[PDB]
Amino acid sequence: GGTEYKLVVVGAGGVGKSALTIQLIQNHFVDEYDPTIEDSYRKQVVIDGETCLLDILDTAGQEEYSAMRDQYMRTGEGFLCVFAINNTKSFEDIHHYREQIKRVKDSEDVPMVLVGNKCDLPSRTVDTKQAQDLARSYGIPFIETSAKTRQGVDDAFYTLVREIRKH
Ligand SMILES: Nc1nc2c(ncn2[C@@H]2O[C@H](COP(=O)(O)OP(=O)(O)NP(=O)(O)O)[C@@H](O)[C@H]2O)c(=O)[nH]1
Ligand code: NA
Repeated sequence: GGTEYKLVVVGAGGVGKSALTIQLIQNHFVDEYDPTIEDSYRKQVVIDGETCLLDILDTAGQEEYSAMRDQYMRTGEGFLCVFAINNTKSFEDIHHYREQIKRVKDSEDVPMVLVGNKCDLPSRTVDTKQAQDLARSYGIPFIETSAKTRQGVDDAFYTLVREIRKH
């Protein structure tokens, strides 16, 4: 079959995991999203001239520690770790998501991208420099996004695929 990349989107409640997923897949911004038991979506894209299938797995609605969250992390080949640039707590939580991924994968070297979403909103509390320093510590890219204005959305997911392809 065509090459498929299972990309898992993680982050604190309300950061925009689902809006990012739906913007990528459907090309629409949602004002609200109700997670279900399984929220995954597939779409063909071309990245660096190579066609592939993205299967996006959204962890929205999963509890912080649960069998289904672990199953999603076991299945994922790459991870978007999302915070919101107007919510400091969601940025402080990033280390937690990275630790959970490293635990489930039993590895320090897992394809990941740090995503700072909601860059369109006025009340920024996290600087790009802060996010870049965290990303540098983890050895991963940082991408700023807005699911609303569409800034950076493709870049975040496509960068994650590039990270998977480098391993
Ligand atoms: N202005 C703005 N609002 C956004 C952005 N991304 C998401 N939102 C809004 O933020 C709220 C939460 O988004 P949602 O995608 O449900 O976040 P989530 O991380 O999946 N939440 P949960 O894990 O609680 O289900 C929604 O009202 C959505 O419209 C963005 O980039 N900009
Ligand atoms: Na899109």
